[PDB]
Amino acid sequence: TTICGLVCQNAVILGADTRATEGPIVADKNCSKLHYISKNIWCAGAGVAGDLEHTTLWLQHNVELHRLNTNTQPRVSMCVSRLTQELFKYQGYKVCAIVLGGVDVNGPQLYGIHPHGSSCLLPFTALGSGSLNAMAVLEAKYRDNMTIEEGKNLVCEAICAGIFNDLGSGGNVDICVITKDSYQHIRPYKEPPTIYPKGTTPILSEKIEYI
Amino acid sequence: TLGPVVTGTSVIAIKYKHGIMIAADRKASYGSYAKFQNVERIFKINNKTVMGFSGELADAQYLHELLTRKNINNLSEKKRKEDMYTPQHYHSYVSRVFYVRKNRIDPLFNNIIIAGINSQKYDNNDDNVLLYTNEEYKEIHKDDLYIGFVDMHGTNFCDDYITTGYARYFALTLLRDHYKDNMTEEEARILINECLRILYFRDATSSNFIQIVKVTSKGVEYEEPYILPC
Amino acid sequence: TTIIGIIYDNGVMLACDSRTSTFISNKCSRKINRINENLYVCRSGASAHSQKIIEIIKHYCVSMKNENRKKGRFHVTKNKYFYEDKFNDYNPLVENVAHITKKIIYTNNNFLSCALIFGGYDKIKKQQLYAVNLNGSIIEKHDFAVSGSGSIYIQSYLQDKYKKFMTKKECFNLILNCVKYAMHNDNSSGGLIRIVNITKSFVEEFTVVNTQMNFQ
Amino acid sequence: TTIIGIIYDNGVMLACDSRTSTFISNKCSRKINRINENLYVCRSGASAHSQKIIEIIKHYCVSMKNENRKKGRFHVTKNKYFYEDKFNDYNPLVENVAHITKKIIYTNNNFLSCALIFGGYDKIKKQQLYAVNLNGSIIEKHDFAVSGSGSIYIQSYLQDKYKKFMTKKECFNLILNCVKYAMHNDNSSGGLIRIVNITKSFVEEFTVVNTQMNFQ
Amino acid sequence: MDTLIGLRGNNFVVLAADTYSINSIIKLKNDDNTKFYDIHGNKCLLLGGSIGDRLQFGEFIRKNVHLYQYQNNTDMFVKSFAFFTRKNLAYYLRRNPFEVNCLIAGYDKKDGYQLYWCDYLSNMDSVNKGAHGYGAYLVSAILDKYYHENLTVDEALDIFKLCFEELKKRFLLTQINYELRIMYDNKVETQYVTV
Amino acid sequence: MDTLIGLRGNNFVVLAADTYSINSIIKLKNDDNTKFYDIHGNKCLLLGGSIGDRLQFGEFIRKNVHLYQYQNNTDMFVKSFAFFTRKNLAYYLRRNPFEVNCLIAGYDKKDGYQLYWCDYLSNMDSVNKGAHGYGAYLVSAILDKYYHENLTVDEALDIFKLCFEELKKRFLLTQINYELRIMYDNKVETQYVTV
Amino acid sequence: TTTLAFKFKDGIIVAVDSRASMGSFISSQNVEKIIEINKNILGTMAGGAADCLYWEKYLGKIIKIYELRNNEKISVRAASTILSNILYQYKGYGLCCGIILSGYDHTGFNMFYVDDSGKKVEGNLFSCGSGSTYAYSILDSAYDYNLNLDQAVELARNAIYHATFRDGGSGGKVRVFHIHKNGYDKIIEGEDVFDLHYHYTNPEQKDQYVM
Amino acid sequence: WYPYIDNGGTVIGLTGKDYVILAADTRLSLSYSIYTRFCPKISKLTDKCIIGSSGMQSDIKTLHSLLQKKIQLFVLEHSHYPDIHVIARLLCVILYSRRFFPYYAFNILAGVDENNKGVLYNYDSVGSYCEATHSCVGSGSQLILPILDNRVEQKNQLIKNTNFNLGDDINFVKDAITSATERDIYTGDKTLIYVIDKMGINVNTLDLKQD
Amino acid sequence: SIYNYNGGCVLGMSGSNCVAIACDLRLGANTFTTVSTKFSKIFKMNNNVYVGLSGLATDIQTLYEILRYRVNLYEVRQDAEMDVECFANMLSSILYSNRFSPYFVNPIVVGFKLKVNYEPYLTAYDLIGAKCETRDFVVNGVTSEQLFGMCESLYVKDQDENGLFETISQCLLSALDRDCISGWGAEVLVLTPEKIIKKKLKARMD
Ligand SMILES: Cc1ccc(-c2csc(CNC(=O)[C@H]3CCCN(C(=O)COCCF)C3)n2)cn1
Repeated sequence: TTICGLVCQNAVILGADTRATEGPIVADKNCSKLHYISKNIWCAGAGVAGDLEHTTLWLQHNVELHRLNTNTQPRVSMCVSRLTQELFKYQGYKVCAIVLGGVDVNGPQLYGIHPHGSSCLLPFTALGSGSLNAMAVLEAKYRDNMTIEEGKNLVCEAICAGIFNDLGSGGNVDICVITKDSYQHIRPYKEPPTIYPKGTTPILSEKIEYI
Repeated sequence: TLGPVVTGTSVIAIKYKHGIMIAADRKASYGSYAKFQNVERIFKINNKTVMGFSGELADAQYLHELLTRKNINNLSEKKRKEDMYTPQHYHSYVSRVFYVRKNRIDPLFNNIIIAGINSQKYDNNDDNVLLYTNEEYKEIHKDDLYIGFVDMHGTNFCDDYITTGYARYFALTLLRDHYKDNMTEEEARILINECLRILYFRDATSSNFIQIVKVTSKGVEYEEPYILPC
Repeated sequence: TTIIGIIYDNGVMLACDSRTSTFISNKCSRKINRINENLYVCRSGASAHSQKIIEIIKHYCVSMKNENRKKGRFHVTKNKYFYEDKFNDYNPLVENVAHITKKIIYTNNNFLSCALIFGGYDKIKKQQLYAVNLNGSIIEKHDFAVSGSGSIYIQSYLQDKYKKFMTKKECFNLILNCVKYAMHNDNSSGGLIRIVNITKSFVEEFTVVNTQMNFQ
Repeated sequence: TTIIGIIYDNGVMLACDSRTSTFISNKCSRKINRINENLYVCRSGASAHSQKIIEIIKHYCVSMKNENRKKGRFHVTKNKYFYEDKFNDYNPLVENVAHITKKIIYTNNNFLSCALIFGGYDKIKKQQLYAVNLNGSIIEKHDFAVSGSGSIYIQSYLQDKYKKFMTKKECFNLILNCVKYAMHNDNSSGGLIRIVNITKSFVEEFTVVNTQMNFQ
Repeated sequence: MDTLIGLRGNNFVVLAADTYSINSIIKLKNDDNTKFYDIHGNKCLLLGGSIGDRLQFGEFIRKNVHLYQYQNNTDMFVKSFAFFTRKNLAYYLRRNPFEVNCLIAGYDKKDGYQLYWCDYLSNMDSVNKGAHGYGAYLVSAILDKYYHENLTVDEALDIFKLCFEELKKRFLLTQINYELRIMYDNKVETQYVTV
Repeated sequence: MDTLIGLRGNNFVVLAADTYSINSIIKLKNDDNTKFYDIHGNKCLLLGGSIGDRLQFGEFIRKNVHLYQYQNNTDMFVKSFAFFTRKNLAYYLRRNPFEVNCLIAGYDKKDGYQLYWCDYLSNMDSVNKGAHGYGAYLVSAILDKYYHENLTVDEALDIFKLCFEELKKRFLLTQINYELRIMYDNKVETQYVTV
Repeated sequence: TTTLAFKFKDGIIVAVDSRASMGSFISSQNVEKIIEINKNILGTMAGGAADCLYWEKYLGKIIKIYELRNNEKISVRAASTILSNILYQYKGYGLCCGIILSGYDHTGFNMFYVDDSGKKVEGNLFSCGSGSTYAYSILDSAYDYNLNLDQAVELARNAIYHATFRDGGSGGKVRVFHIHKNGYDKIIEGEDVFDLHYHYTNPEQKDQYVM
Repeated sequence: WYPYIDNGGTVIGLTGKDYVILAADTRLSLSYSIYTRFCPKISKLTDKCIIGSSGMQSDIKTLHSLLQKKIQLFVLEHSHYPDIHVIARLLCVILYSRRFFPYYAFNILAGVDENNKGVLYNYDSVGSYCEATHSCVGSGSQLILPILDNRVEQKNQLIKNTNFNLGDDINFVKDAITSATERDIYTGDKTLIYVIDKMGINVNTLDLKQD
Repeated sequence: SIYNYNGGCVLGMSGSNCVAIACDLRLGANTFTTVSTKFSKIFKMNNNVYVGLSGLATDIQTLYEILRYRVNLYEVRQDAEMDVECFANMLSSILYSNRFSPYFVNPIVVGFKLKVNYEPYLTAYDLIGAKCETRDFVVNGVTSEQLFGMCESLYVKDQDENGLFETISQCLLSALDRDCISGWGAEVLVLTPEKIIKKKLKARMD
């Protein structure tokens, strides 16, 4: 898997590939790894798929509950705090390496969360098997002030590097641009038979039931 | 050799218009201890073959001694410049060494890059070979340039550019994204320096004290080691 | 990681590198954390363990500071902050925070691997250095404290160059040189250097970019 | 154990502690061994392994020195001894002995855990320092070499105080202070300090009693 | 090591088990009475595995089923009985597992004669012919070859005699004593077959 | 699992062993022929253990002893035979050992009727009555109770029948087939006892 | 694998399946497990296919040399002893061979069971493989020495069928050879057991067969 | 130190009436990274016999070089080129010679014998082998073998089409390798297809996905 | 290795206004002994929701009982059928509630999302609830690699109920014939908004 994120002017760009693997076998060709936490907060994950998915649902719903109660725009700091507390409560297990981006009152904030409960504020990060290739691209080309278009191009190139250099990564390129006002989730941002004769398969019995 | 103790980090090698350019930092480590920082991790085998290593230093030095003996034997039995062993010969020799050690569960804990020029058709340096003392560069076809990778298990292959260690992730991405045929020396240096900067930033075992070696129509040139500009 | 603290005439200087993890997962990390306006702590060991310990200690420090408030009235890039509490009336003592940290770390020391260096200033004992060690043993240093895989290389160096009553300038120079040597020798430490200087009235944070030139 | 070697103009200087083994089995052990009149070596690691390696290397050095002899004629307690060979005619080269040591240690590096520092003088390369590491990798140092559990603490210290062309007196002071700091910080090193000074024409052997005073 | 056999027809169901209580390398008994657990209502739980686990699990199931049949004043259905037993075995599977193999047999007016095969891991299924223990490896095939849905009880008993003969000749443990339950004609009959 | 029994009297010696050849949980045969090794000269080596080890060790010993008796043109003494066998077992004890239990029986004019008990470790001793295998734990005591030095061969065979009965009833492996060697009156007889 | 052999009035019947599998994956269902040692002796393959094949061909080589040297046909007992002695020299190396050598020699029809452990059990009815227990049960329940060639073939075919039916590691095609005084004959070269299930157990073929 | 690594990649063999097809990918990979996108797996043994192996690349290359050495020595000694069957027995013996430290290389020996019929032998690491009409070794073998069984055998289809030609088989093999590349992370990049018929060996290339 | 004890495989596919769920019928023991051949792995939750459970047989039965309990409660309390997507989410959460001591089951959910429009709905899971929604087919069980090959090579989009039946049955049978511990009969269920076709295929018993 390859997930990456970076902070551009007044926005956060997350990107991810679209492949899930049951080991050597490609189990899903169009999996979605960018996860909606709140309107201004998104997350992407690597590790045990069930852990990522259910931890993300838990965080999303808790954040919505908090927003309803406090009538205040959620905070990336709150999300990372809850996530770290939950991940630490389990002594390492429930492995979830998460790139958590958002835009709040304190601007665009990107965090990297380790499975053991450690968080890091970052300008750009990558996680997954293809993490090193995405990091190579980001390091080589990243710069402090970039437009949303430039951020999207950099994210796409990094994810493509991961896809075409990591065997565990492949498929489409999902990206999401989160701003303090809204988000756009470009799901397919980039996208790099026999008909048997009727009655060929023998049967032993047939039962017809009409609903 | 139960495991690596003194380790050398990434090595990069590429083909450019005028030959082979191989870069490696001059650092050796003792675990997380940067104990040596002026170590020569690229070895000249003969006028047209050079050797880069990653991993244990003792095993790399043993292999370098073996290849030095082989080069001296070849020079002793040499009569014309075509009798000199090519880089491909030395690559096959190193592969056989690693395979035989794999069959004895006594591996060398190294990844080796054997690079050079396979042809005697671009110069006459080996008509009178000099071992103790050191026009324009002649354009060399990329087919006459050899770069061979070998790993602990003996996995041997060749390519237009090779990387070892952490370079196989960071440097290799840039190389595959940007490498092109018939590159000038300036462009090759720019690309390799960008790769080495990434490695310095993301590899804890890498150093910014670099060693660049060129294998060209005028033999093997060892550059002045330099700290990475920025 | 390399975390160091040095006591000079009119304050205490904490310094740290920023490298995290043979792959450098984070090359710009915040190892010196601001527990309180007058009290900082440097982290080393497991990042998750240390970060959660800091969160707990910040919670306890907020509680302590709030409870202290008595009733009624009385009477190279740098960032400088003054203390909002001018007379240290309600700021929790550095020793109190360091010792509650020691208690927390010791109670759960079967799996918490965290080494901390507390630097601070209170009106009782002025400027202070405490070292909360791996297994939960606090030691109050009066000259300097060091920790991390990179601070072993500078030990002798530091011991040679330390003086009893440094000036701010020379203390800053010494701590910077210590961190630079530790980064040079230790592969597990590197990146921009973060320094915090705590004094009677203010705290200032410096960020330093670095390079080690020596013609030995 | 702490073994160090420094290079000053007109000579090289080896230094070592003498503590052996949390029980000090031998508090005065000879680590700097005299391979040849102009060539000494410092031992570290397993005492038995290093001692046997030294015995083997002395055997080989005697063989080499005898075979070198061409036919015909030509032309603080200190102990000083001039070289019997005035022109280094038959004295084996430092590099030769160090490299055969590396070969021996590498061939049997599955169980031989020995780290050595060779200091010497021959007419080809003048004074030389070589470091033979754990698995049998030899590195020729041109400024200084260090090894042992106690030499880690002085690294930065040494790197700061070394100069390219130290004099004999200041080099002696530097190496003595290095060893003293190493023993102060390292529990596995201590006892009287043994220093050897190898030069073009003679070798001196100093023994130093020590104490680490500081007002940090 | 406890050989259990079960056979189900259109008008009968027969359970069978060797009669051996074993302790280490010694036969405690050749007349075991801890494998069959008759449950009022033409139900039978045949248990294998270690004797203590057999006793505990069988008695737990038997008393719970009788408690159900007394409180409600009705006979528990054979399918309900079998799935209750499988549920109870699965509940302990991960806490305090009874290492017991099970053949649940019974006749009911709703589903006829029923034979359920269940293993110590609680993998249960309805079958027409089943076996448990090492002896299974030497009897199952026989049951497969000589079975037809319209067997008479006497033919079933002859097939059981074939199985016992193969267990005496080819099975490593020369088992010779067997006890048989024969539910049919609204009656449960006990038989003892030697050799 | 290979029960061996040996009994020695003033005027006889009887060896006995179950006739099962086993492979996993199945009896390959109910009439084995790999435990007894008759050696020319009224000698017999009864081996227990694993069939491969039994075959290898027994045939090695048998051909070495016959080679000795042909080269020298004489009959090896039973004591010499037994101690040669123990020596050969001990030699391989520390190099690809044969895990074989041994009873050596014979008759000589020098020492009369002779029985020797030897374990896979090659701990050997002369005995009057011995056993090997798990069945030993159930037969040795019987041999102790009903033995006297002046037994007739027929009384010895009745004691062996007692042992076989106890091996059928109490031993977990209901062993029923046994083969007996009876050396007495200069003749060596083979007998087969079922049940 | 499920191989079996039994001796009857007219000679020997040898039967085998043809499945080779690597764990739970069926790699082949056309394996020839009955190997010809010489013109009169047949062997089977149970367990390690490479070990059995190599060592049975090696035994064939030894037998051919012996026959050339002594101008005589070797006996089944001698060949079985040679195989067992060779397999014992490799005790402890993990050889997994279960072989039944059945043939005709000057002493009549002979059949021996030899496994990698060194066994040399002689008998007149044997079975090897994961399905050997089912084969033994079926054969014992209906084995008679005076069966005619057709009856013996039917019995062997039915036993192999039942073994393949109850055993996961057995299946494919049933092959039945008849060893007589003048060699051996492939009575059934190969018959897919798919037909045998719907001949023996579910002939009406109007519903799923219930076990 | 474990002396075995699996470099991935797939080889598919398929025989016709008088032709044989061996199509193998060329990607060489370690764990989740790619050594290279072109490392040929198929070696030419003689003008009518080739070998393609999957497993650990160094073992495969040494085994292929040894086969070529022994075949050339055989030609120079016995003055005729070995048949595919001779090569097959030779390779079986070569593999079993390392029975206790086996080559980690599963092999497919394809060729056209003297009688101009396609021959396909499939081998596992320790030497066990069998002739086949369709085979597949490597990471994608479990994905592809059922496709070959459904197309070449049609065991479970009443209406059967049997007339196949070389072009149809080549397109079928291309589809099979495409599916393997789609579902196997270790399969991809360029694939080489060798077709052996009376005129000899013809090599074609096909591009596959690069992720 | 736990999944090797019983074997089994389940396969779901979708067409045009139709959806097929098939499974093998074996129940084995100790990975090689076939103890039953009528052990169906397909369970009906409601007319529009079917589940196929593969893995440990005891875990399959326990999970089916739990799912039936939850679905019956939901439907009675709402007086309406559970939506297929809601059932999928509930199954995921039930699986994940046992993350550390899981039911060793690899379920697939098949059915129709009602919008009337009947859109085929398919999804697969791992033992801890990690779910993948897929638009063409889903596979679970020991035969997963062979089934993925089959549905990769042979899947045709938008097939009518007969075409879908033929394709899914061929895929399942061809995959099973290469698997030792799965097979012994095949069950196939083709749902269309009006009816269900249940067929038992004539399969190998090896
Ligand atoms: C007697 C016999 C029967 C069949 C075979 C044989 C050898 S190959 C083959 C068909 N194909 C497979 O069985 C694959 C099944 C999955 C595992 N396979 C791999 O290749 C994976 O390993 C990667 C590196 F080796 C082989 N049948 C050999 N002798």
